Amino acid sequence: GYDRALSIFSPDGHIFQVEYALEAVKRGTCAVGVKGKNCVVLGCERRSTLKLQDTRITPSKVSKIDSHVVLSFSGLNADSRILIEKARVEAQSHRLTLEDPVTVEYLTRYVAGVQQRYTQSGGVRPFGVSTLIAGFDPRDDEPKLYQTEPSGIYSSWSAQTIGRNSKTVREFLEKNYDRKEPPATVEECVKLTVRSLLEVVQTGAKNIEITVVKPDSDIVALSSEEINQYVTQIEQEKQEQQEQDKKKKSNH
Amino acid sequence: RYSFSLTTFSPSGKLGQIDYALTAVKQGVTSLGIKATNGVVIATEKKSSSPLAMSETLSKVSLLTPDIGAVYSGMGPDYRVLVDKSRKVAHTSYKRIYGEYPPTKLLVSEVAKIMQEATQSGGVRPFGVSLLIAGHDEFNGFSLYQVDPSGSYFPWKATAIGKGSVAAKTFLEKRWNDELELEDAIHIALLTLKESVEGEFNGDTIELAIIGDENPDLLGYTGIPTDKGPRFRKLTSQEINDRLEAL
Amino acid sequence: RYDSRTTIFSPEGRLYQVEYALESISHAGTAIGIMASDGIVLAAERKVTSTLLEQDTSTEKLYKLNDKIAVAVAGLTADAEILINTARIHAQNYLKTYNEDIPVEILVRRLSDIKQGYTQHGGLRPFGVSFIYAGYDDRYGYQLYTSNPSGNYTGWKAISVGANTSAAQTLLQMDYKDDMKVDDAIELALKTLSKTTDSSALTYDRLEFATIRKGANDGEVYQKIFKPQEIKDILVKTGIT
Amino acid sequence: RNNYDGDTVTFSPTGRLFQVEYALEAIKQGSVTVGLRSNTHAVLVALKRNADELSSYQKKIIKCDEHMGLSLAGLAPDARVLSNYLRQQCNYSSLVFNRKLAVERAGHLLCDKAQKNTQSYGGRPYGVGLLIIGYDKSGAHLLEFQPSGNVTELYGTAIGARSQGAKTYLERTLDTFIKIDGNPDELIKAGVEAISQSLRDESLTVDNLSIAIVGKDTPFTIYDGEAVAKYI
Amino acid sequence: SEYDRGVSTFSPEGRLFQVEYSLEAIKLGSTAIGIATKEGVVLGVEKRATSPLLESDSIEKIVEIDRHIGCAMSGLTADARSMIEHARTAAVTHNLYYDEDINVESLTQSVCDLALRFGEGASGEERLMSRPFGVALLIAGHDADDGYQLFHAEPSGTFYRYNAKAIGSGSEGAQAELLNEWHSSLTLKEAELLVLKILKQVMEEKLDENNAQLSCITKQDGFKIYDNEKTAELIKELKEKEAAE
Amino acid sequence: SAAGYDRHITIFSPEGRLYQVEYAFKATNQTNINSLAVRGKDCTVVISQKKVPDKLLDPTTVSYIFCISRTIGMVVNGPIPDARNAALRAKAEAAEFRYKYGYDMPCDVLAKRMANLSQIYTQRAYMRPLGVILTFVSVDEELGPSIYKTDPAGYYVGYKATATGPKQQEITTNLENHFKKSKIDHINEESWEKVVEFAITHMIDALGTEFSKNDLEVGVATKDKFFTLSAENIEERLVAIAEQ
Amino acid sequence: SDPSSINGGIVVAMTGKDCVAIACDLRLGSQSLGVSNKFEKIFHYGHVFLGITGLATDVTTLNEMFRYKTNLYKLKEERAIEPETFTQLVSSSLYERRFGPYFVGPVVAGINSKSGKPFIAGFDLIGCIDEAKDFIVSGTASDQLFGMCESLYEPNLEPEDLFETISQALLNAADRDALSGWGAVVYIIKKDEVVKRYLKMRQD
Amino acid sequence: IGTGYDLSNSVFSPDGRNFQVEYAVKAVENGTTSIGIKCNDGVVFAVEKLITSKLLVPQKNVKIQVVDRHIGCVYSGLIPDGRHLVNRGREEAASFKKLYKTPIPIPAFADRLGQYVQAHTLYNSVRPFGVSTIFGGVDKNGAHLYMLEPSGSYWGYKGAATGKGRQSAKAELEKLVDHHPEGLSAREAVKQAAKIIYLAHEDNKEKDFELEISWCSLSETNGLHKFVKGDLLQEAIDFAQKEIN
Repeated sequence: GYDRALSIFSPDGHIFQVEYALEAVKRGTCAVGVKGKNCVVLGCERRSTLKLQDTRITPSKVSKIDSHVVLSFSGLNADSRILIEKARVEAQSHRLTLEDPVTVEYLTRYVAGVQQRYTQSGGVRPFGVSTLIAGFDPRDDEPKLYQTEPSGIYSSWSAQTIGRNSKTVREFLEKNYDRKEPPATVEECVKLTVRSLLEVVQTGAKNIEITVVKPDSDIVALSSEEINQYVTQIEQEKQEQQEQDKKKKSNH
Repeated sequence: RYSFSLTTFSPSGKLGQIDYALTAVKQGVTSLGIKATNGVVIATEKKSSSPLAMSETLSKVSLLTPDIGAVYSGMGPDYRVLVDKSRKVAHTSYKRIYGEYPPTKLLVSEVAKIMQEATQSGGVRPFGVSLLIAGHDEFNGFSLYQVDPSGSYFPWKATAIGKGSVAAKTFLEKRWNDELELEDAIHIALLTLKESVEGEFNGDTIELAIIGDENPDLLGYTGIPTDKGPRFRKLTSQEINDRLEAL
Repeated sequence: RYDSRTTIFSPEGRLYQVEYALESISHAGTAIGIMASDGIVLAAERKVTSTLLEQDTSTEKLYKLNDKIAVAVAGLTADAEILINTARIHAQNYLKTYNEDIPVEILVRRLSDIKQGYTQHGGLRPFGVSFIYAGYDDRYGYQLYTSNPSGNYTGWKAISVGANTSAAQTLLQMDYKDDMKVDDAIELALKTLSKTTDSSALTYDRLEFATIRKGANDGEVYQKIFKPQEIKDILVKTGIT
Repeated sequence: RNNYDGDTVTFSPTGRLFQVEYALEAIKQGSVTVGLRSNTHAVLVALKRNADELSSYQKKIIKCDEHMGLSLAGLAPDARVLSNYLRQQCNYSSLVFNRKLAVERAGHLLCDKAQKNTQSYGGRPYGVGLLIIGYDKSGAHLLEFQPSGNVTELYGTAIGARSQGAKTYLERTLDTFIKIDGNPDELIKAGVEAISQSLRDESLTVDNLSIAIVGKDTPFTIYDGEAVAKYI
Repeated sequence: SEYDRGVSTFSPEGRLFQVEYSLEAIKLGSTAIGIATKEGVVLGVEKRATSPLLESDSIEKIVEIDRHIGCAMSGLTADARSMIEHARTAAVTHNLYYDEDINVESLTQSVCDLALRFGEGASGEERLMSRPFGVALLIAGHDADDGYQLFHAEPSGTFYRYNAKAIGSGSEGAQAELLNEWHSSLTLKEAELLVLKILKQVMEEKLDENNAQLSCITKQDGFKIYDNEKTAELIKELKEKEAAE
Repeated sequence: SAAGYDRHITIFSPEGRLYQVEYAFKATNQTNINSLAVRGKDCTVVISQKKVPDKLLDPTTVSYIFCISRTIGMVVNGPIPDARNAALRAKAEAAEFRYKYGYDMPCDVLAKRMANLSQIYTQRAYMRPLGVILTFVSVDEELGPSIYKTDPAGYYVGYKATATGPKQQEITTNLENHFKKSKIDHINEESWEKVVEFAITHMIDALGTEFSKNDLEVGVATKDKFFTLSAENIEERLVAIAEQ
Repeated sequence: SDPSSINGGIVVAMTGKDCVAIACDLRLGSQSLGVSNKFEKIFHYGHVFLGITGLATDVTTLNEMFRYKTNLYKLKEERAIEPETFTQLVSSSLYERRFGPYFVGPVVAGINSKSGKPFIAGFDLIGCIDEAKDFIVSGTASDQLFGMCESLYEPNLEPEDLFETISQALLNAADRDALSGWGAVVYIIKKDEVVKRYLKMRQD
Repeated sequence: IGTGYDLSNSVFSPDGRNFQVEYAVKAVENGTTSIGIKCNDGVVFAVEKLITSKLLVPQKNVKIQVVDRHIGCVYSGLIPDGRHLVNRGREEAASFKKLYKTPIPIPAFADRLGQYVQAHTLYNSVRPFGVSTIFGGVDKNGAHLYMLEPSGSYWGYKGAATGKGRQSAKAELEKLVDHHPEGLSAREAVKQAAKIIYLAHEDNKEKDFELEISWCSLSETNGLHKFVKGDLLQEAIDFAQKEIN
């Protein structure tokens, strides 16, 4: 067998359908999340194939769950649609029940709950979709960034890479970014999300999408010009680097 | 593993069940329809498979509505359930929403929809038959149609199905004319069907009915001008004979 | 193998069943939607013909969804039947509720979700039909989308589904012009169907065609399915016949 | 063959089902118990087994009702279910019929409970053997419930691992313990002997013995720890 | 063997292979160790990260069940998300009906009853759980009719009372050590530092306050989740102790 | 062949028909009985062999002719389990009919409802098809003498006369020969008794066996009554043949 | 009283030689308080025109509902629904709730496309085709309108004269009722032109 | 026989058999001998109830069970599967009692049982029954005796057998008919029932059996069912012991 269903525990304590769901994620687009001290940047690789594709009418890879909680996603887009709709409906329901806006923790734990439920049954497979859920707490400033997996495990991570060739981005993110001292400014934060994505695109500022979430129900999605200005500043500091090695070699 | 459910597909597409379903159609007897500019003639044969078996207890030509008849080609038993359902839905879906007997295109779709549900489920075989449904309404005129095992339908000028399909198809192409009357169609129908068995032909072994003009005779009642008799008519055994003498 | 259920994934981390359904759409004919700022042309191919085939009194790769959205059909027609009927019902359910015609984007979204559900749940077959949607709603003007069998959607300025997709796409993007004209788009479509389809003559009775235009009044959109004899006049103009 | 053991809706050519015999084996894989009785008392004596010596045993006696109770042998998940239903029937009799439910009829509803999952696809024959003791109107009874659902009224029986040695102790001495009456201690003495022959590589402890007694004027009581150190 | 593909399904040894399989999932998990003493139960864990970006004190392996039952967990957090919520429900509904602090032993059975369900429906209890859970729990609390107790919940619906128990990767190395060093006479301070000694050894990472997290149930203090400043203080007290030895 | 599709009835073979349903036509010759029914002219007769395999059996329980309702008989060929089950529906259905539609239920309609039910069982893989061939007999409210054979597929056709069983071909050729040479579809003996004698003669000839009275069970539908004959009632007909 | 009598509104349709007229009031009332004077009551789905009298809530919901069924019809058949066929649709919708029916009284008006015959029909709470080819009335002043229309009516009227006949019929009847009037509107459906003409009139 | 057709009780072989249904009769063979003797004024049931060891409580184990109070059933084959069928028989009787206000006729009883068994050879998720039931009694239509096979098939019988000793049983039963064309009145048929089980046991001469005889007799129990118990039983034992030697 023993990979033929979820109702087979397997002779190794692994659920193969959870394992193969994970393998599914890799096929989708790269996504990176980085917290500041007064922001979260939620950034994603934006796929291209043709210049006959619209961007006018077509969904972004980022979807507003409410108004202070946001979501980016990686995996099959088809699968993810249903994930995103449920996450949203519940976030509005939360104010039907309590009269509060949603907490960040409440939401991620719920979206993993919905997959976990699916995983538990044998009739239905779980979705092959990993999300990063970014947001700020109801009345407070304290940036929050969270991860979900198809298994139905959720975690907090300061910064995170998911999607295509996650590991190779991850290592770079680790080195430059610190837990001890995260980016000063929203501006500096965004550029760090750009460095990470630059690698995975090859060439581009047009296959890089940037969005920002800040406290107090502030979500803004940054214009394409401003991304072009940033990819060019990263290439300008990078050129300074090449040379600085040449100078150091001449001196010594 | 590719061919052995309705739920499974192949690396060449489709389902095994539709290809096999098509095969079921061709095992049946030859049944044919020719559309004329004032009518449609529908014809089938009956193979008794014993002299003991009666020819009239087999009903291979069935009124769906009294404006729309059908025949089939394929497996005999499957036909019987589908006709009972076809009537049953004919009245439900569009005689309490429309309150009069359905237009030809509509019922074609409703009958087609049952076939579609019988493909849709995993664990439920598709029908053994493909029907021809010929009918009349005012709005789209006389018309003639094919409902294939898939759940899919096609309007036709003339077509044939069953075992005698390759000989009949090539005859129907050559011999159709731009304009033709019903009466002339009866003779073209008869000649085509005789290809399929020789020396066992005659108006008792051949079932023939039409959706032609109304017959206020067989309406059952009189003195109400707004309504019309049935467009459908079953030709008797003596009437088939008259038409056969004239060839 | 891992065709065996639809609710199981392959160790590769694809789903063979869906992939297989995607190959279902390459046993049916081409369908082309091109959006232009001056209209959308919807074009479809009839993959079956004969000389006794009645095809001149019928539309069957052009179905009107409401009064302002229409689709072209590529794939199984039995598959198509059930989802078109459902879509028509939901789009106009929106009309009742909100007293406005359905936005193009929401109705595609609704319908793509239902596709994902047939793979996600039960032991049902996924549906191997790719629909090119063309509508008009005030919030983004002319809107064009097309749907995959997987259950997802992407916007386009032109797209091709059906058979010989890879070739057809090549031909379109070579000859596209960003402003375009509604007339030049029709002409582009015919040029392309001609080459992918093996019916060299490419006659009227083998073509279905629909154009969506706002030219009827202003603020009011008129969806006009081209009728057979009309399809024959525009082949003379493009020179094909 | 044994390609037939994967469904409980499929029979063998030898006129068996394979799943039901396998469910029989499952009892043996677990702990050991010996039941025996007298006309005015009924006794189960059961061995408690622990996972390791920081582990503090597994409760092997489940009190059903104040006139009935049972011991388990085999898989515990299975036992908790069968017990629950049985208790439910004793409480139903007490409420609606003002009766202490007969041991024989109660055992018979269990046989019927077993067949419900045997017939139907999904579920399984239960993988635990139960010895039910009780005291009704017709005096003391000891029933041996099986996975199959075969229910057997006995003067003494034992199920579980290496239980054939208890039946040999009980068989020799059969007529002797029937004649004991009015003395619960002496039925316990006989039981303590019995469960000794069943053991291999072990010795009885004040926390291995769990002794369960119901009789005429004594309700069901489970002795544990420092109430089994008079008969250790 | 090959009899394990169904939702039951024997097996010539007479076991449910499916049920047994789920046991080895527990060794996947992060080590969890508990030590009962007559002054309280100290629940320690190992926390594993795959990168130092994973925010160590944001993940759950020790959880509050009510106000006097706590649990530590090892295995899948997926399977534990449903399991824990049941136990919470149970405890809150017990206080509703009877105004009584749920018993440690009964709370355990409650967990284990959900656990029993492996079918797609069957006589007796109705089953909706389509697979075993893949998480064991250590259940610790205090009732006043049987003091401090420690249970091990298994997803097999077997519950054993325990006096010290470890599970996960380092299960084997922990259990040997706990065999040579249990007492009834341990103070709560000896219990705490005993958890840390054993925990370093069966760890294969480095020990810090973010790869550890201790907690107690003592009735006075209620369930108390420790601070990282607090947890560090014990780690320091650990280093001092081996010097003497 | 074997794969999907002698293990399922929802799986079509490359022949076009389901093999297992066809196996039900090979599962109706497992009880080894032959029926011959013929039409009179205001009556219908049905006669089937009665097989007594051991003396330990009661010989009057051993029947296969059934009373379905006032004016309906039925003979079942094929296994007993499917016989009872088929017959139960048929009885039940006959009763159900009055209350919905008014008057008594004719043969044709009983046969159609049983035929659709048989198709249904083949439609779903949830049950097996029925293992029996049903031949319903009636004398009709206005359409008079009828024999209707409904096969487990669901194929149903009426008859002039019909035969069923493992030696079906042999009684069938004997009938063709009879009705073709007389030129009449019917049997033109206007009493019901002498049709029952003709039936007895024909079975005797085709099998090559003479039968006693514990070896035939005989049912007769007359117009607006139905009855099954007992062994001493069979004896009048048997002595009729034996001394002409 | 009846919820139908409370809210009010009148609808009256008429026949002529190849014409039908259908008119309404513009009044919306909730009890004696007049809410609106400029809400119409006649709608149309295709070239088949529908009126609805009665309780307001069911008059707007049944406008929405029949629109909803007719737009499905249109797409399916690839032709606009006929009056003859729409008269049956109207009875079917009403019969679907017997024991909690919609409080309305529909009036159907049109002229067939297949024969060009002029066509009109009347309805009721729980609905049935009530056939005439004279006139149909409904509403709170339905009893005034029933006699008032009959005196004025003559058959074989021209479309322009048919206007005079309906206008007169509705205005004076409306005036002498408390829960009708308050402005009007009339549609004269010729064949392929519909002229829509709003009656200037005394307020109530 | 061949491969396939076995696995599910709904699949046909080529031969026109279904191996699962066949497999159900085979299962009854291993079961313990049952006989029925019909009589002109009664029916007698006898059964061989094997005693595995001298530990069993004598006369306290039965396979003879009652339905309503006038119908006897005794089964051979698998004991608990057999119970289930008799349970259902009570349900059949009880339902008839409500509606019609009378005890079931025996042909009514046979019909409804025969359908329930047939249903459980009709589906894919059911299992075929593994029990035969010789059964019958006396009613307002005289005496009747039936024997129900595992297929869903039954017929009437003047003397019936099923179980391990069924070849010895049928052989004798046939003998009974020749010597007694009058079929034996009910009294002498008790004693005689005994002698058949004693003979049937020369193929079951392994372990001991307990002779349990019950009857339902028109002349001698007033058409009701009751066990034969006490001195009547003893007489039947003594006759059988004599004539076997």
